[PDB]
Amino acid sequence: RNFNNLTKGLCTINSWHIYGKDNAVRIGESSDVLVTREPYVSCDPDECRFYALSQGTTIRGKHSNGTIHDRSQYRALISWPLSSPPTVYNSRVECIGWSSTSCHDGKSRMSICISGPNNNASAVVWYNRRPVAEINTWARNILRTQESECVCHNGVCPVVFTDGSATGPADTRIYYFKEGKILKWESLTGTAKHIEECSCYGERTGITCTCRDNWQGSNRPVIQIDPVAMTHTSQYICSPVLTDNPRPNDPNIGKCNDPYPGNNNNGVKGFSYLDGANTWLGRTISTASRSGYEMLKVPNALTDDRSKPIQGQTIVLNADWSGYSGSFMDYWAEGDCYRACFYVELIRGRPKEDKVWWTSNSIVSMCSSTEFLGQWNWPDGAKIEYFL
Amino acid sequence: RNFNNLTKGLCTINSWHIYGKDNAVRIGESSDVLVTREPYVSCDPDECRFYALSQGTTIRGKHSNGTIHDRSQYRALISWPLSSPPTVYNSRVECIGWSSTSCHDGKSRMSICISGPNNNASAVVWYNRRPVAEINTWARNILRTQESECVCHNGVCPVVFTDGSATGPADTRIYYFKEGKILKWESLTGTAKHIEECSCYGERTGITCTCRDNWQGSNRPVIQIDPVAMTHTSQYICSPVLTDNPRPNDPNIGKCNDPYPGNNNNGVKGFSYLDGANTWLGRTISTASRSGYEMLKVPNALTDDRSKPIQGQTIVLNADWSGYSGSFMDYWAEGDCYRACFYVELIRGRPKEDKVWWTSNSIVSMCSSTEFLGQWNWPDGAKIEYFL
Amino acid sequence: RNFNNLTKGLCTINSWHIYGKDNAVRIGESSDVLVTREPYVSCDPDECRFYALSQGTTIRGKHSNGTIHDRSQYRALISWPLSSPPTVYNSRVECIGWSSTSCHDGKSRMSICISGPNNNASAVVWYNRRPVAEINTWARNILRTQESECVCHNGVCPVVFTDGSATGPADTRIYYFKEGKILKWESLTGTAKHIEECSCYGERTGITCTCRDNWQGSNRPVIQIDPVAMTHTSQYICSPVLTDNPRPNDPNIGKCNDPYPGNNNNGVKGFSYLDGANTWLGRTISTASRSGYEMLKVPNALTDDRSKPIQGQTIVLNADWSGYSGSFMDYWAEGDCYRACFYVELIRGRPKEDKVWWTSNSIVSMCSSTEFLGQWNWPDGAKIEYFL
Amino acid sequence: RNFNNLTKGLCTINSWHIYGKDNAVRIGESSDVLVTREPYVSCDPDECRFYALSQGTTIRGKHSNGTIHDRSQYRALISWPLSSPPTVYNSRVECIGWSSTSCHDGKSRMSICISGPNNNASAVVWYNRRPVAEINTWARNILRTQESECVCHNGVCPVVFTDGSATGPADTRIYYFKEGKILKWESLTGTAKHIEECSCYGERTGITCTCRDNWQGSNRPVIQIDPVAMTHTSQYICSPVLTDNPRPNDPNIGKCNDPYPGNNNNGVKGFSYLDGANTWLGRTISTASRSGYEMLKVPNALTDDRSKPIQGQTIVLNADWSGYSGSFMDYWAEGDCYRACFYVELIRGRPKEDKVWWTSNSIVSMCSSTEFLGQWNWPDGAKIEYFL
Ligand SMILES: *[C@@H]1O[C@H](CO)[C@@H](O[C@@H]2O[C@H](CO)[C@@H](O[C@@H]3O[C@H](CO[C@H]4O[C@H](CO[C@H]5O[C@H](CO)[C@@H](O)[C@H](O)[C@@H]5O)[C@@H](O)[C@H](O[C@H]5O[C@H](CO)[C@@H](O)[C@H](O)[C@@H]5O)[C@@H]4O)[C@@H](O)[C@H](O[C@H]4O[C@H](CO)[C@@H](O)[C@H](O)[C@@H]4O[C@H]4O[C@H](CO)[C@@H](O)[C@H](O)[C@@H]4O[C@H]4O[C@H](CO)[C@@H](O)[C@H](O)[C@@H]4O)[C@@H]3O)[C@H](O)[C@H]2NC(C)=O)[C@H](O)[C@H]1NC(C)=O
Ligand SMILES: *[C@@H]1O[C@H](CO)[C@@H](O[C@@H]2O[C@H](CO)[C@@H](O[C@@H]3O[C@H](CO[C@H]4O[C@H](CO[C@H]5O[C@H](CO)[C@@H](O)[C@H](O)[C@@H]5O)[C@@H](O)[C@H](O[C@H]5O[C@H](CO)[C@@H](O)[C@H](O)[C@@H]5O)[C@@H]4O)[C@@H](O)[C@H](O[C@H]4O[C@H](CO)[C@@H](O)[C@H](O)[C@@H]4O[C@H]4O[C@H](CO)[C@@H](O)[C@H](O)[C@@H]4O[C@H]4O[C@H](CO)[C@@H](O)[C@H](O)[C@@H]4O)[C@@H]3O)[C@H](O)[C@H]2NC(C)=O)[C@H](O)[C@H]1NC(C)=O
Ligand SMILES: *[C@@H]1O[C@H](CO)[C@@H](O[C@@H]2O[C@H](CO)[C@@H](O[C@@H]3O[C@H](CO[C@H]4O[C@H](CO[C@H]5O[C@H](CO)[C@@H](O)[C@H](O)[C@@H]5O)[C@@H](O)[C@H](O[C@H]5O[C@H](CO)[C@@H](O)[C@H](O)[C@@H]5O)[C@@H]4O)[C@@H](O)[C@H](O[C@H]4O[C@H](CO)[C@@H](O)[C@H](O)[C@@H]4O[C@H]4O[C@H](CO)[C@@H](O)[C@H](O)[C@@H]4O[C@H]4O[C@H](CO)[C@@H](O)[C@H](O)[C@@H]4O)[C@@H]3O)[C@H](O)[C@H]2NC(C)=O)[C@H](O)[C@H]1NC(C)=O
Ligand SMILES: *[C@@H]1O[C@H](CO)[C@@H](O[C@@H]2O[C@H](CO)[C@@H](O[C@@H]3O[C@H](CO[C@H]4O[C@H](CO[C@H]5O[C@H](CO)[C@@H](O)[C@H](O)[C@@H]5O)[C@@H](O)[C@H](O[C@H]5O[C@H](CO)[C@@H](O)[C@H](O)[C@@H]5O)[C@@H]4O)[C@@H](O)[C@H](O[C@H]4O[C@H](CO)[C@@H](O)[C@H](O)[C@@H]4O[C@H]4O[C@H](CO)[C@@H](O)[C@H](O)[C@@H]4O[C@H]4O[C@H](CO)[C@@H](O)[C@H](O)[C@@H]4O)[C@@H]3O)[C@H](O)[C@H]2NC(C)=O)[C@H](O)[C@H]1NC(C)=O
Ligand SMILES: CC(=O)N[C@H]1[C@H]([C@H](O)[C@H](O)CO)OC(C(=O)O)=C[C@@H]1NC(=N)N
Ligand SMILES: CC(=O)N[C@H]1[C@H]([C@H](O)[C@H](O)CO)OC(C(=O)O)=C[C@@H]1NC(=N)N
Ligand SMILES: CC(=O)N[C@H]1[C@H]([C@H](O)[C@H](O)CO)OC(C(=O)O)=C[C@@H]1NC(=N)N
Ligand SMILES: [Ca+2]
Ligand SMILES: [Ca+2]
Ligand SMILES: [Ca+2]
Ligand SMILES: [Ca+2]
Repeated sequence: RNFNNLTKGLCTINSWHIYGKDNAVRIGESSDVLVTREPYVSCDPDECRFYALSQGTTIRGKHSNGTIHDRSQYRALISWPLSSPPTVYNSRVECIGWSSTSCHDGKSRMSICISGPNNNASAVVWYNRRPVAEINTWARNILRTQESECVCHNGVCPVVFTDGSATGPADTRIYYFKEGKILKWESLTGTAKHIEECSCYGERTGITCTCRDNWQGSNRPVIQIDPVAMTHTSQYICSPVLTDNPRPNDPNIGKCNDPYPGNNNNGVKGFSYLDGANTWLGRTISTASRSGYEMLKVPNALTDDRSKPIQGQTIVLNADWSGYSGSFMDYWAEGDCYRACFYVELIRGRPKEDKVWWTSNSIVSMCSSTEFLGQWNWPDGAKIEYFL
Repeated sequence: RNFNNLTKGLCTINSWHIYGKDNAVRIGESSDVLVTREPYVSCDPDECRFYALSQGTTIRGKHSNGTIHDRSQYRALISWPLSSPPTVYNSRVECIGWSSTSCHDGKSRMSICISGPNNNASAVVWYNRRPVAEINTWARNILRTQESECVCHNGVCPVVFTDGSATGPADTRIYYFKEGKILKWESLTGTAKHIEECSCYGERTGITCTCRDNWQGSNRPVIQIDPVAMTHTSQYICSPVLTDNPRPNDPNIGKCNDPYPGNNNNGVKGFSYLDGANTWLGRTISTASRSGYEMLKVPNALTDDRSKPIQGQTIVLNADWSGYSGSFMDYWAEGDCYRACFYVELIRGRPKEDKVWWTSNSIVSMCSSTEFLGQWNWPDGAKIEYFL
Repeated sequence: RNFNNLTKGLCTINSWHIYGKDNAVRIGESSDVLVTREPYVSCDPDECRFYALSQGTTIRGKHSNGTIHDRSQYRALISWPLSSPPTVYNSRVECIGWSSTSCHDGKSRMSICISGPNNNASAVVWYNRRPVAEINTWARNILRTQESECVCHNGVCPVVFTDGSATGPADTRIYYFKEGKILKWESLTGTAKHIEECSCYGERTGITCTCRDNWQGSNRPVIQIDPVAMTHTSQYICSPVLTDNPRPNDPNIGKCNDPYPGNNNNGVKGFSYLDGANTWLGRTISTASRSGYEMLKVPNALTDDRSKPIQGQTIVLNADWSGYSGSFMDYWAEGDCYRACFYVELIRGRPKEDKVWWTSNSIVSMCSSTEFLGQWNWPDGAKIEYFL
Repeated sequence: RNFNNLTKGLCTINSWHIYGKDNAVRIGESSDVLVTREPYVSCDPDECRFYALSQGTTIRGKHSNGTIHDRSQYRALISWPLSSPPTVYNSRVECIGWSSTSCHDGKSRMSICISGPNNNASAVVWYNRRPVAEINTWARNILRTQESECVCHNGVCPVVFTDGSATGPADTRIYYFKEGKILKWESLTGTAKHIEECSCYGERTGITCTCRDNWQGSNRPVIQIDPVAMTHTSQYICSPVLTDNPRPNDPNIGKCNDPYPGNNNNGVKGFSYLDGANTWLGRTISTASRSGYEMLKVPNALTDDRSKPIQGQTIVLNADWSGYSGSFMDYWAEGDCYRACFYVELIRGRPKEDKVWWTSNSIVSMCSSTEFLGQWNWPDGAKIEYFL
């Protein structure tokens, strides 16, 4: 086996087609399905799998009570076969913790989980299913990472971490791993003012990450990483099509180098594909809450502070709950280009649906098509009343 | 690995022997068995598996309520080991959608699922477990396909699609795929007047598909495909042994080039093996409803408008519910001929059994023997009262 | 891979050690464990597995009601990992039917299942997981076979079948298969007067089968098969240590060539290892019912009509229910001799425990040791009251 | 494949990081999780797995009643994927019995299970999943072994057994196996006065086992084994940091060659890593009961009868139940040193929590880091009240 190199451009995105959906909450009403949140998708050279943070209980289990909670000793990164639900019997534990990332370099998979109390957390880096390196908290305030897949080039896999405040300046680092070993780390540079939960993808130009500014911004910060030189820059998506949640209404002029103001101390993990005229942005439909999901074709969104949509696709109706979203691609697929993909976390339960005492999710996932395909909408599909 | 070529004739069919049966509804009374419908069987070079459209819920789950419904966002093509039931824990999702086909070409498997609203549906073509091609609706009226396996020759796998009315002229296309890529498509030609849910098999002569005329005909339309030239013809089974359901009583003269009249706007997926004196037709025993199933040896049924049975075998008693039926063969088995096989869907629940609120099925499957074997009958075997 | 040859003698049997136990009924009180009966054990070159006839329902499922029944359309031969219980999720279906045998020839496994009504049953012979040959009933009276593993030599695998009365002369045939194909069959010859449910093992001398005379005999008939010449002989175990159930008390003179009288029209599947001074016989402890199980060292039991035990080992206490027992060996193990093994079916439920409406079993299995090991006893271990 | 050789030293231990945790009791509240106790961890060259003694019932099953019991016919050594819980559907049975050890030699795994009544127990030694050797009780008083992994060097795998009193002098033997065959055994020599449940690890110096003196000592006995010469010595950990439970308070002078007095006829399985200045000891926090767990860096603990801690890490808070603990390492990991690892059994149910009628456990596991990582605590996490 050889390390994968990022040698192709993105395929032209003219629409999105259904890729996967697990209907986990529907099935878990009467099956041993693990409570999860913060899911993602990641491919190996021979298989693509769903990933998420388990809560160490099933949905019907009495221990599902209180699972709105973010960080406990009972969480772990698990993976399971594409479009199956995360069950007790089919889920593989990658590592123990409450914040994660994972990616395959072409030879083996690296998985990283962070665990610990708020003031003493640590990352353990696994490679080929063995622990290889460990990183202690540097700011003693909830060391945390991407919650979706990392990306590798010629064996080098960059990962973005943040340690420090969720509501002010924090200490973000970009780590460069190879075979789970730390090659290098560097402090965040550039104009992004707050960085959390980066969603990344790679192509011949380099690695692009779209992140969450949890402090002042409702535009999304972007980190662009050169995995060969092991350097990066940062800024914001310039477009006035704002893609954080909650967020103000779309103005006519965005901000390239500072947070767009209006909503403080909140946000959601999200993603984009920034590729000139082939640029597509994801966002919740609601500006107030994690509901609905849409894709919008916004040419040169990264660099054009006046850019507006020229095409779109609804993924989840505004009437339905969404949640986290992130990017992944099958780097090992056939063809001359990388097909852009994404997932949307469909959160059910608390805080929005409080007649149940749990919080979980299901997953829907799409990839791009060069066709102009008809659109459907993709709800979680569970009826909360059945759980009462 | 090499692409499979269709180089053999059919084995002589003198009776049918039991091949597989999953007892899914019996077991699902107290196990996490997925609600399904539209099942089939398909072989890989090293394994044969059951396939069906899941409804994204188990039978005992409260979400089984309403599963008479044909098209929802919670359906997916799943496969699972031969004669096991389709469980949450053993089912592999092939793709997402509510109409499907799947076949192995000798090297890898192609699976096709259609999803979307009635007026904006699309097919996604998967090959070696990756999405490769997409096809948008051309008539904006429930794009739909075979609901049983396709067949390949030297890497070319033809698939029959229909888009348009279920009760009048529609737009049927034959697509020719290789490694999931579209080589060619063509509009239906010949004398078949309405085409749905083709059941196909291959042999040295070419590929033969027996379909459902949902409009005016109670005889079955036939499409014969040359996978090398990538051309086809169509007509009806000439025999007065009528094999659609519901249907009129058998006359003494059938129709080769037009629907045999009596029942409009209905039908069921079915199959036949058309092989001169070795011809066998499948049909429900009832002329009114999906109950019972029998095989009838009808020499030259395809071409002889006077042909009647000379031998038969009851598969499912008239007193027991049947449903869809279709053809498959193990193209990778040893020997000098291809052994004809088929499955029968045994539908339980709605609309016929309305004391439960779900609709599901189990599977029975047979293959041919050159012996003259004794016959049994093969009911689903579940007692509906247990589910109340 | 090469066909296995029987080139070794039996290891010296000085005691029996625990080999496997699945505790299926205990676990099935609260897990999705399939109802079974007629279990056995059989080895592949790389794995040994448990086998049994499923009833197509779990124990806790309502369809377990009535499973005392021997022959239904919902039965199948299943296999599952050694000492695990037969669950819905881990059981592999080998073929469909209500009487079976199975064995590996060194290259692939042959499995045979019989299904059908009493007067029209048929065997389907599977090889490398594909149907290869079929055999129709020859006496139209419950065609039936071993219910434990067959044995192969240089690709030839003999199997004993019976068709006809359970209470008078019947038509027994020995079939010789290779790669699932029928090489030859022959009618029973020799002095055995009634043959059912043969338990077989192989060694350099040939294949030895210990069977059940259901008609007049309480001594066990023996068939000795030469798999090279494809011929056989038959007689009874000469020893007055009688090993059928029910049975008279042990006399001082047994019968070599005729049934030992006292109990008619009943019996149980059992086994022995006939090896001169290394001979061990299995039997229920009770003479009246299927309770208890013991092994007895009876030198030259096959040929000496005065032979009595000189050593023994209790396997299951008389106070505990037993059932069928049969032989198997790991022909692919290391060393200079074949280690004798056996299983005992531990039947729970009806007819002996009629407060439940089901009949199932668990399995215990032992292999021989050249040590003189201490003995324990091995009950099923389930408490019937828990199922009420 | 080649036999593994112990060619490296221990990595420098500066802290411990989370390795695995199965949350078995939490999940088993509503899933088919087997009741277990006496768990451990052991690695193959390509996978690391959890091990334990099943009780042949799930936790929610009615047969969980009475599982405080140590030795029954329904126990077996099972293994299952790292950090998954031991379920009916994912657990592999290694052998049948109520005391065990298991280890991989680089080519295949040896597993040993002891079963039988107190006065007639026997060990069966399995190699590459086949029974190879058997050992009868030599003192007729609960033949018993390590309850955690053994260690191999160049194919030789030493195992410590004890037969005889739990409250006075007993007969301890060290057996040396290769491919499951007995090379040699020897009686215990040295100054250890009572030996049970040895926890072992290997490195270039040889194999080191830390055991339980159940008779008079609250310091732990140590056996040091040379697997090449196949010889051993024994003594106690000299340190006044006492690590058995229950135990007296830590004095200022320990005992090298005799039991440290204060608590008789009790103990718990435990472990240590004895490596000069890199020495770390594990122990329960409570001196009275199996609650809490901590690691303490005690330089030269083995040889220095005045040695005290200079660093530590809490693993489980005193308020939470612990239990057995033992050592394992991934001998097949990359790098120049062996990374020390351990597990802690977290016992729930009886005798400490008697509102339920069962006894089970979950597992937490850690490995060493050369970093000085922040510490968390790792409770079982289940709420007993949910089981009422
Ligand atoms: C079968 O399936 C197919 C395939 O899916 C379906 O076809 C799809 O239909 C959907 C729904 O209509 C389309 O999505 C929308 O796309 C438009 C963009 O396209 C329009 O505008 C383009 C740009 O025009 C501008 O520039 C051109 C330069 O050439 C200039 O000519 C023009 O005058 C103007 O200056 C046009 O080019 C384009 O025309 C083309 O396409 C037409 C078909 O769409 C075709 O008919 C034409 O011939 C031509 O080919 C077209 O006019 C997006 O603007 C739109 O997204 C907005 O609206 C949705 C609600 O629907 C909202 O959720 C979005 O967020 C967004 O609107 C918000 O943001 C805006 C930007 O800031 C803001 O301006 C809005 O006020 C609004 O903001 C508010 O809401 C948000 C969200 O809550 C909030 O954050 C803000 O604060 C604020 O409150 C849709 O994405 C697909 O593109 C289309 N696909 C295809 C291939 O056709 C088909 O319908 C299905 N069939 C059936 C029967 O069902
Ligand atoms: C153990 O197992 C074995 C193996 O399974 C069992 O043996 C099987 O038994 C079954 C049941 O009887 C047989 O199935 C039937 O086969 C007949 C066809 O065979 C008969 O007719 C043949 C043709 O005769 C014609 O041509 C010849 C030319 O040579 C000429 O000589 C003759 O005079 C006539 O012109 C005969 O050749 C054949 O004889 C041979 O076989 C005999 C044994 O079967 C043997 O004894 C002979 O010696 C000789 O070897 C034999 O006479 C099918 O016709 C029949 O199917 C019809 O009937 C069933 C109901 O049973 C029905 O469901 C079918 O749909 C069908 O009838 C409908 O359609 C017809 C065609 O349109 C129509 O005419 C009917 O009126 C009827 O239509 C009505 O119902 C349908 C359905 O609801 C509806 O759609 C219509 O609208 C309308 O309302 C059976 O398939 C097996 O062939 C046979 N197998 C073997 C190997 O023997 C055995 O019984 C078991 N043992 C025990 C103890 O149980
Ligand atoms: C720790 O574990 C170890 C290992 O398991 C335990 O040791 C085992 O203990 C068991 C139980 O005692 C033994 O099983 C019994 O074996 C005897 C056979 O051995 C005895 O007889 C031998 C033959 O003697 C004859 O020939 C010799 C020729 O040399 C001659 O010298 C002698 O005088 C006589 O002519 C002796 O050689 C043998 O001695 C040797 O072994 C002794 C230890 O056993 C040792 O002390 C000596 O020094 C010497 O080394 C010994 O005396 C079997 O006969 C017996 O089986 C019968 O009894 C059981 C009930 O216990 C019954 O279930 C059996 O079916 C059978 O009896 C029925 O059938 C008979 C034959 O037809 C019939 O005659 C009986 O009347 C009876 O029939 C009735 O019941 C049946 C069944 O329901 C029914 O069908 C009939 O119709 C009728 O109603 C046991 O198998 C093991 O051999 C022994 N193993 C070892 C290695 O020692 C140890 O106990 C454990 N420790 C503790 C503390 O628990
Ligand atoms: C984020 O995470 C990090 C990483 O985990 C956290 O940092 C960790 O903090 C914990 C908790 O404090 C530490 O564990 C303790 O370690 C001490 C040992 O270190 C102390 O002592 C060292 C030795 O000093 C002696 O020798 C030196 C020679 O140089 C001499 O200079 C000195 O004067 C003295 O003679 C010191 O070297 C060491 O200093 C170093 O480290 C300091 C930080 O720890 C640092 O500040 C310094 O600058 C320097 O670098 C330090 O002073 C252990 O002693 C202790 O374990 C005892 O106490 C715990 C309870 O906390 C108890 O459970 C243990 O069993 C044990 O005490 C029992 O046994 C003793 C021995 O017999 C006995 O003497 C006691 O009385 C007691 O016995 C009683 O209880 C037991 C148990 O029930 C019973 O059996 C008996 O019978 C009896 O009843 C802890 O293990 C970590 O080492 C530390 N890790 C690191 C890397 O710093 C950090 O806190 C987290 N941050 C936040 C904000 O939460
Ligand atoms: C796409 C779709 O809904 N196909 C239908 C099919 C269809 O309604 C008729 O053929 C008419 O066109 O028949 C029905 C049927 O059971 O008769 C099952 C199919 N259900 C599913 N494939 N899911
Ligand atoms: C085909 C069949 O039904 N075989 C029977 C068998 C049989 O009744 C007797 O041997 C008499 O012929 O005995 C019974 C029995 O438990 O005694 C089990 C078998 N049950 C099953 N194999 N399913
Ligand atoms: C064979 C056996 O029963 N071993 C016991 C062990 C034993 O009782 C003591 O060490 C005294 O000898 O301690 C107990 C214990 O939890 O203290 C667990 C073990 N339970 C099991 N291994 N199953
Ligand atoms: Ca924000
Ligand atoms: Ca019709
Ligand atoms: Ca008898
Ligand atoms: Ca002690």
